[PDB]
Amino acid sequence: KTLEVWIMPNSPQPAEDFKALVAPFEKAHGVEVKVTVLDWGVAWTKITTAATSGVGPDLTQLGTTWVGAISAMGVLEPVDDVLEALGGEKAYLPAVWRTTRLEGARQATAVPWFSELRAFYYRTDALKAAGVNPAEMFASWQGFEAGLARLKASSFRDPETKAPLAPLCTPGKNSWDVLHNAAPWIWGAGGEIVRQAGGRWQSALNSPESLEGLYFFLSLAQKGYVPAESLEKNTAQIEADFQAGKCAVFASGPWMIQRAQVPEAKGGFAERTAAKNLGVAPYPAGPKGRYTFFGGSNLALFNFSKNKPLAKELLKYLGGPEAQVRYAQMTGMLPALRSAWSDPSFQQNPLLRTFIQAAQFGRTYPSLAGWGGVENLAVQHLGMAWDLVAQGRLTREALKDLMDKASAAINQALRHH
Amino acid sequence: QKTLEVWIMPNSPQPAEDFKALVAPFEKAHGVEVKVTVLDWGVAWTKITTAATSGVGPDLTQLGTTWVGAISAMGVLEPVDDVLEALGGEKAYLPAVWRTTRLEGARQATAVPWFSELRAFYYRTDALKAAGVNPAEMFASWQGFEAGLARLKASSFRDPETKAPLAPLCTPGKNSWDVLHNAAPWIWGAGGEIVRQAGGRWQSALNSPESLEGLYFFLSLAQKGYVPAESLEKNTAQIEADFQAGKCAVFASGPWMIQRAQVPEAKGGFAERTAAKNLGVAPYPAGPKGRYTFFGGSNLALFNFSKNKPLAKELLKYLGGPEAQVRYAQMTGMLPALRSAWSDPSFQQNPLLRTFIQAAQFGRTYPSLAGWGGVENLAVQHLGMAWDLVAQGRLTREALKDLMDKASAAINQALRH
Ligand SMILES: OC[C@@H]1O[C@H](O)[C@H](O)[C@H](O)[C@@H]1O[C@@H]1O[C@H](CO)[C@@H](O[C@@H]2O[C@H](CO)[C@@H](O)[C@H](O)[C@H]2O)[C@H](O)[C@H]1O
Ligand SMILES: OC[C@H]1O[C@@H](O[C@H]2[C@H](O)[C@@H](O)[C@H](O[C@H]3[C@H](O)[C@@H](O)[C@@H](O)O[C@@H]3CO)O[C@@H]2CO)[C@H](O)[C@@H](O)[C@@H]1O
Ligand SMILES: [Cl-]
Ligand SMILES: [Cl-]
Ligand SMILES: [Cl-]
Ligand code: NA
Ligand code: NA
Repeated sequence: KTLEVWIMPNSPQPAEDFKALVAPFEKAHGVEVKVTVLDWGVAWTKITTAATSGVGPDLTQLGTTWVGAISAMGVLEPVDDVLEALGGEKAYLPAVWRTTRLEGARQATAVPWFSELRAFYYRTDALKAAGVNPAEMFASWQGFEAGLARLKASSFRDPETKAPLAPLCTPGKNSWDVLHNAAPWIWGAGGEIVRQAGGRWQSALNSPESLEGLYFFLSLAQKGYVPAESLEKNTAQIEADFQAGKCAVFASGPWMIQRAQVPEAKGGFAERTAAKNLGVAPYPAGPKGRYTFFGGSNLALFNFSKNKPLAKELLKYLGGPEAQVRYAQMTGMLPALRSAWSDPSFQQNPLLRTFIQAAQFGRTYPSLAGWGGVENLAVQHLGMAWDLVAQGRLTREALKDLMDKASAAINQALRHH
Repeated sequence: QKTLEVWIMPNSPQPAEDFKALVAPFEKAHGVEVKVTVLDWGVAWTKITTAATSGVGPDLTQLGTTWVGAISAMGVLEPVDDVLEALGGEKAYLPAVWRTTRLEGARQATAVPWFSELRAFYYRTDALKAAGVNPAEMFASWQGFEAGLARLKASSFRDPETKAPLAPLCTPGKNSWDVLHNAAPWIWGAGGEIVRQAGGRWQSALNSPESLEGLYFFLSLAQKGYVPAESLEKNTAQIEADFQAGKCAVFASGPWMIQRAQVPEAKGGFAERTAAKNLGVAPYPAGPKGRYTFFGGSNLALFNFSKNKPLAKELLKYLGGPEAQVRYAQMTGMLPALRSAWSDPSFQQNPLLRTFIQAAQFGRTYPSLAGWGGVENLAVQHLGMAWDLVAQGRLTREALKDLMDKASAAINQALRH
């Protein structure tokens, strides 16, 4: 008797780590859990195709921002019973509890698996040589720009590369992170990705404060703090650039702390200079508030599964205290189950404590039926904003026109695919 | 106790597991554990160059054929003339494959051929039949190719699973090395080239009249609405996933997709999908100056800082030899690099693969130059910006020329470095 699970690359050896996580469940129940790893860039295509075709795994990993969109298609088995078995609404942060369902829905369609939120990694060696105080650089937008300017002027060279470091690396194309990396600047300026306007969600990417935030962020590339090359790269490539010692600063989740402690052979970067000179700081406060992206992933059961009782036992296992701590140790993500955040393993990790204590500023998108389509279009149009910088064509007016077109396309996507 | 570390790219549906099965017989004969690390193609250049500059990495790495010169020129690869001699020397290989064993003009081979691949068009047999397109006409010539795309665009055919129309052609517009490899046959078919020898040096020819004429024809297919806007922000993996999901009638790929079509989703294929039961292959059409396709593959290279060179060379002889050659080509859907391994029935009896074997007559490679990794990164970056001109409605002959002038200045720095 057999289960199929789809996962995304959450750990350095994703399939191997997942098989080690579930080995105790397989021995307790005498069942094989098969796992298939889907890269984040293809995960939306494969999960939507399973949903429309009626053919797929028993369980899939679902990014928190996609839970509503797949739930709206009527293909997910309700999992209120599993959530109750794990201690109900009180066993979770309210933010995590909202990701268990499409907004407004009666029944939970996803079990919280892990949480993640964004902050700035920085080269402790690079900022000290530039004379940049991290606490000041990451406190405000003025501090953040002032720090990048000192990093740009610095004569510091990576000991291994013997070359200067880009002050800031950020992916300009492909990745969902093109949206998640823009969102804190939009939010900090008092903007948002979407707003409710008389019963209906619509794009707010072209609101005055959304344009102010987005323009500040884009203007960092325009000022030469982000290298032109970075504007054509995706998250994986920017990550690799940081590990290789080529960027002083970059935004990521808590998984990089875990990657920093594991050799290249096992998918980490423990051998690199960047791993030995690693700091973390939260997103700076904008003029209207202080925000970072908060998300993570849940687990969802397809209602066409031929193994629903067994699949629910797997959900209860993976969502429960033991598996929560073990998978968070293997991945460097945060447990989704509130109680596991206290575990000593997490408490005593200095860089991880910075992530945990930055949760205070965590914000996520509303859980809407349109949302996978919104992320695809957002990533495409923000990709074109980064192009305006690459081309030396970034003005207030060209960004406004571009986000008007993004907003028209997003409004379509909130209505239908 | 004896250990080897090997870096590979994702050549097969379950890359690490397939490689471990490939090397099991070697591990049992020699009492050695081979550890494999899988590097996505998008980060492979950064990781391999960082291993080269730092002097820390694996014993063996997979190297794309087009990178063998570039890593060799960094002084970091072990000569492997002894291994190539043991596998039968120059006569055991196609001349095009033998040129990928070394930096142009080098006395010593620095890589062992592992597998070969070349590009052709997959097409939906059902979509072309419904549109009234004769594949022999569509894939004969540039005019026939555009005429076929026009019928596909007009067709009222809908995918049985998606219930939606198919884009006539999908092609990746960003990130992937394939952005270059996909443009090369149009450049070559117009009588252009990526580089040329002038003043006793290699330089960009991407801004020659014929190179611009082939690139312009290619980009004009998106301008004419035969390629969806969405595709122009996607990488290879996402375009492949779109084809498997039933969203594209035509796309350019290698022979590995034949293998993926025969394996369920759970094992990394698409056997469940309509496209898998409606799969045709046709060669690149002849351009005005003749018929060309991209011919590449991957070789295996030994870092000259390896602590295990005798044992690593025994693994190279194994992986390069007749048994392992057929086995890995069966598991990946590539072609063996060793000419003699082409006789196996897995290749000779495969009717879609016959189309690739026949396309090898028109196969063309890039010169094995110092600096080629830089050329590909810069080509992909600038060709990414050419696809952006289409997305922005700014594609003109003079805008393409100005952009390829910028590409050519950047490329010439990389070839001189
Ligand atoms: O994401 C990997 C892709 O997924 C498919 O299902 C297959 O696994 C396949 O490997 C595919 O990626 C493309 O694979 C080809 C062949 O390995 C790559 O082509 C090589 O590119 C190198 C770098 O430019 C060249 O040196 C070499 O000659 C080519 O064979 C291509 O880059 C992948 O995107
Ligand atoms: O928007 C979809 C989904 O995104 C989730 O974040 C993902 C990012 O999309 C992804 O790019 C990032 O990828 C890294 C991976 O987890 C690590 O193993 C790393 O080493 O490799 C990848 C980068 O190359 O992961 C995050 C976290 O899973 C959001 O969490 C989610 O809310 C949202 O729905
Ligand atoms: Cl929002
Ligand atoms: Cl694997
Ligand atoms: Cl060429
Ligand atoms: Na693995
Ligand atoms: Na699919």
